[PDB]
Amino acid sequence: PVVFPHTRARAGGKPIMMRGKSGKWHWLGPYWKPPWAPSNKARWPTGPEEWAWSDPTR
Amino acid sequence: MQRACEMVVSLLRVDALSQRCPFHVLNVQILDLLQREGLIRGFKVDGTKIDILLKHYKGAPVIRNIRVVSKPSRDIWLTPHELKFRTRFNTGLWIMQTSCGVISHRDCLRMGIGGKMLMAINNGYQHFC
Amino acid sequence: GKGAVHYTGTNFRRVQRLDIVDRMRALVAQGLVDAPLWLSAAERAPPMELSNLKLMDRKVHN
Amino acid sequence: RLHNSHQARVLRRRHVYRD
Amino acid sequence: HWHYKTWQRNTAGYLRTFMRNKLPNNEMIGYVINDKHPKSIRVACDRFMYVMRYKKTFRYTKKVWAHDEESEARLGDVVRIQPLGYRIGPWKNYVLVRVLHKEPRD
Amino acid sequence: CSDRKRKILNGTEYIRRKSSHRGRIKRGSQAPAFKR
Amino acid sequence: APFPRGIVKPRSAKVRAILNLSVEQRQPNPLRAPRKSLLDPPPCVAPLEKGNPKLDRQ
Amino acid sequence: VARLKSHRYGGVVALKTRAPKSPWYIEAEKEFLNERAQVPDAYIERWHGEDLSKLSPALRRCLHLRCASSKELHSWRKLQLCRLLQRRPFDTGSPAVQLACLTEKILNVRAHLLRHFRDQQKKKVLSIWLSRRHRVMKYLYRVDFNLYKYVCQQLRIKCVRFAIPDSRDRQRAISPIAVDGDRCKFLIRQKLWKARFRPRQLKQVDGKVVRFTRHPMEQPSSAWNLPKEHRPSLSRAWPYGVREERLKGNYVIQNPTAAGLGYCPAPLFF
Amino acid sequence: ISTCRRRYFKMRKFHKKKYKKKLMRLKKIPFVERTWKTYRETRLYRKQLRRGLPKKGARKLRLHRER
Amino acid sequence: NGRGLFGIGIAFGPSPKEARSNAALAAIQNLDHIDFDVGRTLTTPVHGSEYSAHVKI
RNA sequence: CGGUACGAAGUCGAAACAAGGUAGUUGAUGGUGAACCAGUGGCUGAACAAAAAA
RNA sequence: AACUAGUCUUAAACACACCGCUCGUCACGUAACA
RNA sequence: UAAUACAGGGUUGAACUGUGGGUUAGUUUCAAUGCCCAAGGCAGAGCACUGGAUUGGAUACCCAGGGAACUGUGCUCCCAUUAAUAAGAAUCA
RNA sequence: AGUUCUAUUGUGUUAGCAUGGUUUCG
RNA sequence: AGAGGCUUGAUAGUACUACCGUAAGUACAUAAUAUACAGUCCCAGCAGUAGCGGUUAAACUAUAGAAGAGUCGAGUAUUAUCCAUACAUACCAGGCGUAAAAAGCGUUCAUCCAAAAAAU
RNA sequence: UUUUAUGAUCCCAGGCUGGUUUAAUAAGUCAAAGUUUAGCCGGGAAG
RNA sequence: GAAGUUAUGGUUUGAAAAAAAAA
Repeated sequence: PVVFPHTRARAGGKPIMMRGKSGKWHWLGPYWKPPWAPSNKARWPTGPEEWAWSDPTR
Repeated sequence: MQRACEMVVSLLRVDALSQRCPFHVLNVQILDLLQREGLIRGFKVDGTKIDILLKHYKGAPVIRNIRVVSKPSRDIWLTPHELKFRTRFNTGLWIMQTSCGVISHRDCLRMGIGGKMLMAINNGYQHFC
Repeated sequence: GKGAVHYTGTNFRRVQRLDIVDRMRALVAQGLVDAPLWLSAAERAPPMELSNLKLMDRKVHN
Repeated sequence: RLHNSHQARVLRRRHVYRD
Repeated sequence: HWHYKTWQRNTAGYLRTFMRNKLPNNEMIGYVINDKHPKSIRVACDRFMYVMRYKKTFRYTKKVWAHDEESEARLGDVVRIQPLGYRIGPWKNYVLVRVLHKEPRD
Repeated sequence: CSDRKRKILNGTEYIRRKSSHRGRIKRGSQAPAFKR
Repeated sequence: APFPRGIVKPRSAKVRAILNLSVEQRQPNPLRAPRKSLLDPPPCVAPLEKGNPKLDRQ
Repeated sequence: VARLKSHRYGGVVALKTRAPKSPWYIEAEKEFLNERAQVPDAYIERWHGEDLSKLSPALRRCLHLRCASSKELHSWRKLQLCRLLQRRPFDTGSPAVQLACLTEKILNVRAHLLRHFRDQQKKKVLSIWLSRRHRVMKYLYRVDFNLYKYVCQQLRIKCVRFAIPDSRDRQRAISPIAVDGDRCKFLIRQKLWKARFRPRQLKQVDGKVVRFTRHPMEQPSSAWNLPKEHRPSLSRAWPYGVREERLKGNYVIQNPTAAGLGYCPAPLFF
Repeated sequence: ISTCRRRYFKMRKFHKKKYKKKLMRLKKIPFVERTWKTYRETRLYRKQLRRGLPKKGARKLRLHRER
Repeated sequence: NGRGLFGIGIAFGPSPKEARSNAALAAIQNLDHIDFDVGRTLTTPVHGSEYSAHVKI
């Protein structure tokens, strides 16, 4: 199969932090990954350290 | 049409052996015309992408300029005696789409058929729209 | 307006590389320089096209 | 294909699905 | 109304838009936008004009009332209509010629 | 926006235009507010 | 880390240099502009010393 | 010159204020919240008899939906709708199942907003999901008309038709809000309120004059955008007579969510 | 825009606001009491001597002609 | 040289004459080869741009 | 009427440009012969000063 | 710890170069709009 | 920004699905402070104002006190209005 | 891209709590 | 001068239809004049944006200022009109970081375009 | 029930069309729109 | 005789009728 990729347009927009002295997120949070971002493997070349937890479930 | 206007960018690369462009049957036909005119060394079809192996001469590339005529938001058509005037005194390649296929402006002029002007390759500074 | 915003356009320069043989042939033909003694040897052993061979270097994942 | 109006889009459809 | 000059009428853009507009017997194609009234339909038809200044064609809609002897053209069906030369009643001015695409019913 | 923002900056609009934002000197809006 | 309640977006080069880690010029994008080379012509600037032009071959 | 000496306006200007909800509105909201809160007699996720037999009755009760959270109840309801409208056992992406799940999610978010009326981001999420459901309905209408009708019937939502492009007149336009209006009668319509249509001022019991920015919503009729029986006639309204379908009241209305002349669609959240 | 240019608009806006505040106190509304043509009016018609009709044709006027 | 070698030089000097001499020296150093055809005709029209400057051939 | 543009430079101060000698300016305000001042929230089209590691 | 001459860095709306540039009320005539 | 309750979004995988989208007014959910309205009302701090200084002089900068404003599903979007210089496709390993 | 589930939540609204500047009481 | 009108401070290539360096008003008569001079002095005045005039002006006024100089010519100049020369009305053929310009962030209708272009 | 942001409802101003040559590798139709003998049209009444 | 035929300027100030009800 030969199928083109889907658009990188997403609803809602981009994270906005409310102006003023509240510190509240008008939309989304600080961990949001934009669609136009490199791979996780590209961004984290080292990978998990030797002292990280293999299973992340709490 | 959008894919061809995109492939213009991939064709206008410099200091590159080969460059990739989006795939489309219209792109394949235009590439066939370009190779028959000896403007590219070759090309390869790989799924969603086409890899164009470009041709150079004395450092500079063979393709020195691309002028887009027919955009997806505006068609451009010409009668034979308008195509003759518009391509007057020019060694460039004006790609034409007709009922007989994607051909050169010289084939279109000899056939005397009405065509849609897509691109102009190495046409210097010669355009009207 | 702007300056170097014309990608795939006037940002790059598509000019030919003229080596010693080409430049000297042009100078001699136009008569701006008297034919040097080495020119015959250079012509009979033309320099290679280094840019084409340069374009053959490919990046490899480690 | 330039003018994809309602009528043009209705007339330009070879099949229900574009697989 | 718009008048094209003699030289303008020879250009490929003008000729092609004229060819698109014209049909035998001045027939037109459209889709039904009203089927409440008996033996009548309101049809929206695509019509194109070529603007010389910008060398491109834009599309507009022509909405007319036609006569449908039977009851076979529902809302959202693509139909071909032909002019009459006279106005039947206060509205109808065309006559249904054929149904091209039928929106599913029931 | 050039001449329009110039009028805003020099304050002609501040005087002559109603504002649902109100203020004690600006003209107010007595009708329900909507984006225009 | 501290919580400033938002970020700043200065436009001038001076304030950007003050408020950013570095404003070092990066390599030109190969898709936008050509690479800098030793053969590029130098800027056409008259040589001056303390405001006086040093233009004399002898 | 002869003129009457004029002076700055001396009088009382109405105070802009929110339109109070009518008793029918409040009762409908309470009915919707109660129905959402109702917990059926079933377990969570996909536990069944053999799975639950091994545990003790106390732990089985812990598993039961009565102890379950709102998310688990919502997932159970979506699973039931999927099992109703699915192509095959694990079909969750077919447009019918997508329509069912989007409707359920919209209802859940509407209940959550009625509770946490100060949660602003969920109103934006609700608008996004309304648009997505509208697109899914538009796709399914063309793809499979009979199944589209069946899904709308089963979900008790308005069966909007996309035979011809929608209109730019809000009195005629489709209303994704008005969809699923059977559940919520307050999400049906609303009177025009801009410029000449703004509500007029009223003197309250306290003795102050207040002007509502919106018209207090009246309970819509049960005959809203429904087929009607027509008597034979030949007039300006019917310059060629009346079809037998109009006479019998069997005709079809493609936009059952049309607000109608003098009415806007209901607000996203009130 | 820059701070230096902003000061001009600052001053003019402030003067407008101040002069309106000055009149805010009052309550009695003050009372305030053309053969020549404007340039836009003059630009509508052409004065060149055509065949007779002063302003009775498209060739006489400067309106957008459909052609 | 009027045959395919041409260049332009920009240079500074204490006086206009010395500035011109330095500019001529710079042009001589900057000479390059123009790709002409022995037939003495252009194959296409040519355009050159630099900000608001336009050259048409 | 209030405001506005041109010529003139007269009286009163010194508000901005340097940390302009109290950073500037902005939204809506309060106060003041004048430029302006004060609070509040924005921006930078602002400065000063500015960490080693237990 | 201070000053002059430098020399270096930063800022600048200064470049006749801080004895710079520069804001406004009031006063003063010619006008348009209102 | 601890736990808990109710809702998103993001990331990863499996399944489903099968051009089902990109942009968006005769559209409307949200949105600093101030102002209007309502609430409360003296933890702090704090316009106007008062009086203790400096200044030819200050209606300020400094000090003391201070009933305006500081928490709202209301009225509501003026702005140096919020993650930037609008959104999407293409060119790169 | 979308729907369902899956692991994770310095996101938004939430009854209450631990801690703390400040003021307060002796 | 067989004749007048305008210019007589710098600045504009004075276009362009056949010819496209393939020739003589070529030589003699036959060599030049004006950033020479005079009147006025931030006045009178001129001028097209820039600008000139400060008591020795190629910039104002004066051409017996000389049979003066440049152009057109029975005409020539000023004003006016414009699709007012590429003040590209920017499709050909302009812009929106900093110089005018991205809507406060968003959800959508209609239109527009994409993906089976041209043809069907 | 019929129109309507593809501008409905509803003011003021204007009849439309053609004209051969036409310099520049700007033309094989003068090239988005500039005309000049002309073309088409422009109620009724002795009641 | 028929069928198709982009509106422009004056800055513009979006819904207009019919029907229903009313007395």
